[PDB]
Amino acid sequence: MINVSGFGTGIVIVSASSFPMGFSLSKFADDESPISSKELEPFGYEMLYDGGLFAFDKAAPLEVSVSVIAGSEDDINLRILLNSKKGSFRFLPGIIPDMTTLVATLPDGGRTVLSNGTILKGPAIDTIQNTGRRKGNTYTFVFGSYLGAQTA
Amino acid sequence: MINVSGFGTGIVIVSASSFPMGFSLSKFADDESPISSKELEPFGYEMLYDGGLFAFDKAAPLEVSVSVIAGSEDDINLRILLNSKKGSFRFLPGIIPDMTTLVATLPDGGRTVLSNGTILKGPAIDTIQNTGRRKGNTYTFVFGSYLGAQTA
Amino acid sequence: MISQSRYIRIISGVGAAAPVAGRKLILRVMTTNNVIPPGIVIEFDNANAVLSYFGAQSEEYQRAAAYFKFISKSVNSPSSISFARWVNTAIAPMVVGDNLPKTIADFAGFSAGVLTIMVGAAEQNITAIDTSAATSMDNVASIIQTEIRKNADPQLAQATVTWNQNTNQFTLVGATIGTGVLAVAKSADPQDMSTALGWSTSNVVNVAGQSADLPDAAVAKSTNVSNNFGSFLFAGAPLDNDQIKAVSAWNAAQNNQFIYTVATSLANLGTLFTLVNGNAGTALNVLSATAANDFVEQCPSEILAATNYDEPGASQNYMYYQFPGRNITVSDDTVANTVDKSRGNYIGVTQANGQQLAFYQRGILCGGPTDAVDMNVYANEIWLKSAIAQALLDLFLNVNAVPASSTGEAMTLAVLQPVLDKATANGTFTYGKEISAVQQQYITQVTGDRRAWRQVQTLGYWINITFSSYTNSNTGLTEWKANYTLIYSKGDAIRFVEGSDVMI
Amino acid sequence: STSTIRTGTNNDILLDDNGNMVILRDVEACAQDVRAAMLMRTGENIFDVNSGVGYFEYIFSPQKSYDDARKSIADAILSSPDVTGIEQLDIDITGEVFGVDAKVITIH
Amino acid sequence: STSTIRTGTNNDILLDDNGNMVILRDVEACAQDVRAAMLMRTGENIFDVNSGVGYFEYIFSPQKSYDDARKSIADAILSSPDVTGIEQLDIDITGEVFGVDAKVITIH
Repeated sequence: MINVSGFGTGIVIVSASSFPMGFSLSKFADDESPISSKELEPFGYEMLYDGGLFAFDKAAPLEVSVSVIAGSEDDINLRILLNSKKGSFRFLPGIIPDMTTLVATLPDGGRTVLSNGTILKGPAIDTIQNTGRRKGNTYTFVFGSYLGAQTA
Repeated sequence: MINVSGFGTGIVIVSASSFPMGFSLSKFADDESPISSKELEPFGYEMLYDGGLFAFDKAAPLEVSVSVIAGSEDDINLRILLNSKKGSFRFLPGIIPDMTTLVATLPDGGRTVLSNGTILKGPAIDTIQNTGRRKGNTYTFVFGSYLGAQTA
Repeated sequence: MISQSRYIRIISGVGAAAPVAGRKLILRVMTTNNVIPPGIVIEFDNANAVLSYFGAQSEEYQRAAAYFKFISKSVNSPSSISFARWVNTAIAPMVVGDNLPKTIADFAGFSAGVLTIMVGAAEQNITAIDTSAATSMDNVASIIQTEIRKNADPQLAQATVTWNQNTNQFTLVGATIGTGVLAVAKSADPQDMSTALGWSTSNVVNVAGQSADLPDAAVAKSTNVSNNFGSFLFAGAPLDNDQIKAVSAWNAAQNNQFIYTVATSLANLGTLFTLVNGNAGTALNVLSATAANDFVEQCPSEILAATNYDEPGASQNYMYYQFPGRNITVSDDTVANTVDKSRGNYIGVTQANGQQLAFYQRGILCGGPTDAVDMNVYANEIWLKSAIAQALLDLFLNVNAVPASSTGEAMTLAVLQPVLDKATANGTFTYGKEISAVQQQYITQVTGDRRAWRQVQTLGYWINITFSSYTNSNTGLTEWKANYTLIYSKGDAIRFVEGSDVMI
Repeated sequence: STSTIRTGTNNDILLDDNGNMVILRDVEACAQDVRAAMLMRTGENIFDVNSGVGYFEYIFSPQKSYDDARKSIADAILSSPDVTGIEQLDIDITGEVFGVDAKVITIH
Repeated sequence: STSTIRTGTNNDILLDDNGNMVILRDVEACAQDVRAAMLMRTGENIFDVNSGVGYFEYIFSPQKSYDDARKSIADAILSSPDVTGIEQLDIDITGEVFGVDAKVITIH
């Protein structure tokens, strides 16, 4: 028996300037996927004219998507994060403005940290379905470096 | 009466450097296809100015997809393989550094071996679906040697 | 003012340096020289070392000098050689224990109370020996010999001593022949010779008196000491037919492990071939009666030792290699046909009156119908067996357990994969050859699976592993064993060329 | 346009019954010449080194590609006074023998 | 095309038993010369500054890339009279030792 349930997970987001101390996400939407990501492609390959195979190394980013219930506190926090403009304030050399760090805790105890990245797209105003309710707002991040710690 | 069941299939992966001894996979995901591949295309053709036909050889790779239950030990092992960096591992070049060999067994006794290849792409963090489950991770390999083992 | 070697160190070294680890295919020479102890094998890396150890007048120096100076098509050299002793007749017990240049005549001031302890059949001690003079090491050797003769023990009543100079050892010799054991021990006396002398200190070679033995027993014991060689040889006087037949049979007892090379004359081939039909692994070479021997029998050994197996394109032919030093034996078609029918090897001359061409012609090797005949196939099988065995032992020593299930056989395939890749890149396997109907039937008979001949035609090999149960002879219990079968297409080399041209 | 002296299956002058050396005209002279050229080996022609077939370096010795032997034989077939071009070359290398087959083109 | 005087494991003139200095011919002279050049270090050669190996600037001192050390060593191996090109260079850096390995190519 393997328990793959996602209930009880939590997210903490820390921003360099806008949110120096960080906040927490707890209200995850229902109709859309709570946490989603794209595939990682750090390797590539090329063919030689004799029929052989050659494999090299490629640079690849990491994209993450989260969704929350409209009207909750987490939604407006993420809206502030999105509306923050990188033109203002300053930065240490080679650091990127607003280096946002994300820490995700799995219910069993394992967790992961992601750094060197920022939010890049989200909704601005609420959407209304024909059924008469509001869509779950979804936001997309990107990250350059990550880690793995799956023991607890 | 021909038995085409896939129960009891085992797969062993051995790596040149990261896993010199190798490990085995036994926990295959449920919703995704446990193992699949694209069609080999090793021949080509072109139409002649007269109206005839001409055929010729062509270079062609092989791609394999493997899916496992999230959170299992096998997921951790393939995550290690994916995270291994090709640029490191100072070693004799031109032999596809960190070559990986895969051996798969069928319930009847059929055995197939594939060499000259490496892992290509896969997920980085777990995914949550609207039902509350964790999606089965999928990984993609590539191989160059089509070693024709189909023993009975 | 402190030294370079504490911070920076460069070893340099001339080119063509190839570090190697694994089985070595090098010549082993069984000699009747007195200097070599019966139970020890010695390895040299240069002709100069052999010269220093043995001396110019020795036959062994000439053999080594001829052996080392050789270049293959790809520039390579044997880079090693080994020696071993065969006792022809009964010998007295003896001891020897020095290798390092300890002898600089330090016997001065050591005269008082010499109490070296000789542990023979019965414990006995020596009396005071005068060494304060220290005039010459042979003189003090004679002094020690006389003092030993002063004892009444039957072995020490006629003992002798000897000191060699180019090498630095001190040797004792027993009186009787074929029986007896000697030993030497140190004592608490501060000024004792045994500590200063070679024997009774750390690595010391001891010898037990014992009767004469057949050559096959000697080579068997030598292998039991160590087996890191290939293509052994007997030096010195030629052996009679019966001894050669016995050695050939013993070599055939082992399955493709070494090559037995011998020298013989034209008149003698009629006898040997009838005696040594079959018995694979034996090479016959023709020797010239008129001229000097020139050591013709070493040629296959040099060719084999020069071979490098890790790099691609390794398999080489034996038909066309030129030895300028050697002489010429045959020059006619009739004698060549007779020798070929007798399965002999030689250096045949194609011409005079201009630059000469001669080469070690036949790469054939006597053996039964089933076993491989060509030399290159034999060498490739030797290397393949060594590699397979090493891989299997590595598997057993590394994994904690090998279950008797499909996982275990998968592990075995995974381990054997790199060896087969190295072999197919090397050249011992071949692809694309045509398969005759009788050959296809033979393949299907050997392995119960049909359509394996297609596999060996395309890739060049076919493998399968299964496991079963059995009971061993030593203990009534039962264990589990794994069985595999390997079929591959033999390598080949060009011997004869066919041509034709048409004007239109 | 060429001519030579007839030789037998061995490379010696062959005389007819009358005891007269015969001067072969074209075509047949070309066949004799190409046979001799392919049989002549490298390193033998004094006053012209680097001409002939490099048997011992390119065929008998263990080799990587075997294209070099084909080039050498193709050159040897050429350089004949009358030969124009080569139509076929096979290099069977089947079994134990090293098969070779060719068909050339002359002006006549 | 080069020559020099033989020296021992320490960099002093070594004499044979006969008491005669030996002038090494090519190949071996190349090995001796390349060892000496790699052992020289920069900064002390009067009449030619900026030649040698920058040990104290590029290896022993804390560094960022370590490419500069490779460039300097490659240059030092070159400038020998006979050396043509470098086949391999490793630069291991394992533990405390700074491994260096090279294979050089000469005309002869």
